[PDB]
Amino acid sequence: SLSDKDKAAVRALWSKIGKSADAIGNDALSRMIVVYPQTKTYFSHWPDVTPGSPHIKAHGKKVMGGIALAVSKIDDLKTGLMELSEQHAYKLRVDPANFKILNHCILVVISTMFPKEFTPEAHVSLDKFLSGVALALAERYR
Amino acid sequence: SLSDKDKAAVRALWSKIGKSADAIGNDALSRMIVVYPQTKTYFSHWPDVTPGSPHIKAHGKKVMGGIALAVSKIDDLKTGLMELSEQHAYKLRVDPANFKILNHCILVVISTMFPKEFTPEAHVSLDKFLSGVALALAERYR
Amino acid sequence: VEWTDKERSIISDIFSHMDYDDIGPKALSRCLIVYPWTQRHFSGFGNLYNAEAIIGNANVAAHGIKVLHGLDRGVKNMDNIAATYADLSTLHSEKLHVDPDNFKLLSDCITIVLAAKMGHAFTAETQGAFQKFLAVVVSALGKQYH
Amino acid sequence: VEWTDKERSIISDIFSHMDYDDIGPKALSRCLIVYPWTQRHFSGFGNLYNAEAIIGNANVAAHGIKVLHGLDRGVKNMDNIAATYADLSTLHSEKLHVDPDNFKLLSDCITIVLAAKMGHAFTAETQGAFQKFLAVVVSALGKQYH
Ligand code: HEM
Ligand code: HEM
Ligand code: HEM
Ligand code: HEM
Ligand SMILES: [C-]#N
Ligand SMILES: [C-]#N
Ligand SMILES: [C-]#N
Ligand SMILES: [C-]#N
Repeated sequence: SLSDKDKAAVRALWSKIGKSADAIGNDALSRMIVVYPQTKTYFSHWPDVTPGSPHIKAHGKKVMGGIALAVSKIDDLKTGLMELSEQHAYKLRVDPANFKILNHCILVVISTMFPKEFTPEAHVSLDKFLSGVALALAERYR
Repeated sequence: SLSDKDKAAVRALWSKIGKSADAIGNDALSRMIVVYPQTKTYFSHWPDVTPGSPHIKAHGKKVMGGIALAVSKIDDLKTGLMELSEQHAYKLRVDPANFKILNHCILVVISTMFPKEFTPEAHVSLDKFLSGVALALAERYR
Repeated sequence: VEWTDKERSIISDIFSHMDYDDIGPKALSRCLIVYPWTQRHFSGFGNLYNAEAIIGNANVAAHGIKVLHGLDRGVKNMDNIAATYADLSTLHSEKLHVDPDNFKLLSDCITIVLAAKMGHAFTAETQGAFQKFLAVVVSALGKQYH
Repeated sequence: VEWTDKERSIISDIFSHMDYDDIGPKALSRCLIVYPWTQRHFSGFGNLYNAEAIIGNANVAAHGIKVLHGLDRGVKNMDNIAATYADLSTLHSEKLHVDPDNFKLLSDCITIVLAAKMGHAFTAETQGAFQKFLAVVVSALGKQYH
């Protein structure tokens, strides 16, 4: 679970990097689909899923808006992300094994874009937080 | 997270099988050390870690007493298992990757001993519960 | 894996005594209940509305029996498992879009169903050999990097 | 893995440009902070009391440099990785009692530290090749069944 120290660390990091949320999301989804090609099928209804796609860019804004929502809802991620859980489990049928994949890709992108801010201490709390986000997104699955 | 349905299911299963907790624990630890030999090192201070050991049998009582504690504390596993978390993280330094291993071995043993009671619906809630136990045991690690 | 003769004997003994028509349906229905997102691959099988329906579903049963017979090719040549399952791996990934994680979840359900049938004969050494065998098949199906 | 020529070129390029003395210490100290149970293997290295101490610890630095040089043998013969690391795997397991999960945690820290150094040059295709290579080494070290 997240301690007060973890919550403060995540909020301070997000304060620093959130200006670039849309770019982070575009890059993280772009990487997930290339490096973990089992994920591409969930986006295949879009007219373009190739590198540089405007559908990936648009969706990246939404994904990191989901992460911003989670930062805002960090004191109770289950309640905060319940609607997104239902969407991924029931409407979209995304296999929940994939949440940790996108979380790793978000960590890689933040490291590429904010190497100064993304210290080991920022990383431990953000990884705990993304684990909590994955668990909350898993809420409606079983 | 555990729903009211999950909590009721776990309590009803435990009501049925808890009479055999000590035997379940002996068999589950015995299997973990043989099938996942990376775990044996944590018990190697005991004079006997071989199949049939009385130290394994004694420790099995304690492990499943920890599971009984978790059943009793199912509404708030983090608070209920906090002391055991600290013991595993700080005094014993057990790598937290191993909690899911022992959890699988507990499921295998309950299936061998209570095939009638351990239905698929009992298994989904018990697996959710053991995931929650592992997360609570992970509380003091980072 | 460099199989020991004992491992080969244990795997041969288990599969010789296994009733595929009993174990296969129970393993897959158990997977569809414990890890219900896997139901997505079987939307065309008829009733999957609740646990009772899934356990009774004959299309699920036929498929679970298929899975177990699918393990036979591995049992018959335990030193060529990755190559033997290359085509099945391509089918489940390129045509069926099965997540590679799902193979491990079903294998654990097969182990738990076999443990229920074998009872105390499902010894730790039996479990070790059977899980090692399934792990090698799961790695071939999931196209794991090694 | 059947490596493509492009994968071989990307791995060779990355390791040719890598400053092991910078990346090695950062990867291991990052692992000891993000996954701090791994500190148990380095109790004799001196100060590991807080993040500042771990990052500055010269024994941690030397060890992280060792890890990266330990990847060189894999880079030099990418088609023989499992055999090449068999002895290192035995050392970490039978003598050091390193949990096999820990290899994957450190590899993710190496990837994240390399991503910070390379920045936008750490393209998705670069990440894919580098992670595939580390996955093959991690499987050899952890003695995964395949
Ligand atoms: C950090 C984890 C994730 C977060 C925060 C997240 C967030 C979101 C958000 C905010 C939406 C938009 C919901 C709406 O339409 O109102 C969405 C849609 C979606 N997500 Fe995720 N998601 C995550 C993980 C994943 C993963 C791992 C996958 C698949 C591999 C996935 C697949 C999808 C798909 C297919 C859609 C619908 C796109 C469309 O509208 O066509 N998500 N997600
Ligand atoms: C379901 C997960 C687990 C539960 C409920 C659990 C429960 C317990 C309990 C109740 C104790 C006794 C604490 C005391 O001394 O008061 C204990 C001790 C211990 N546990 Fe666990 N444990 C679990 C997982 C593990 C795992 C996965 C390992 C190692 C692979 C482990 C290794 C140990 C060791 C080495 C001890 C100390 C034995 C001694 O006294 O010499 N535990 N555990
Ligand atoms: C031990 C793991 C498994 C083995 C050995 C296995 C084996 C098989 C075999 C032998 C077939 C028949 C091929 C054919 O019809 O030509 C098949 C088909 C199929 N399998 Fe699997 N399978 C495994 C796991 C899975 C999992 C985990 C899923 C779903 C999550 C799955 C979904 C399917 C589907 C949807 C079909 C198509 C058959 C139809 O719809 O008629 N399989 N599998
Ligand atoms: C990519 C993964 C890794 C590689 C390639 C690797 C490589 C190495 C090498 C080359 C050595 C030196 C062998 C010798 O001194 O003869 C070594 C030693 C050692 N490694 Fe690793 N290692 C890896 C991961 C780990 C992890 C994850 C841990 C701890 C959790 C670890 C703990 C140690 C320890 C404690 C030593 C002993 C050296 C000493 O105390 O002087 N290694 N490793
Ligand atoms: C969601 N992507
Ligand atoms: C604890 N065993
Ligand atoms: C495949 N069933
Ligand atoms: C190894 N360090």
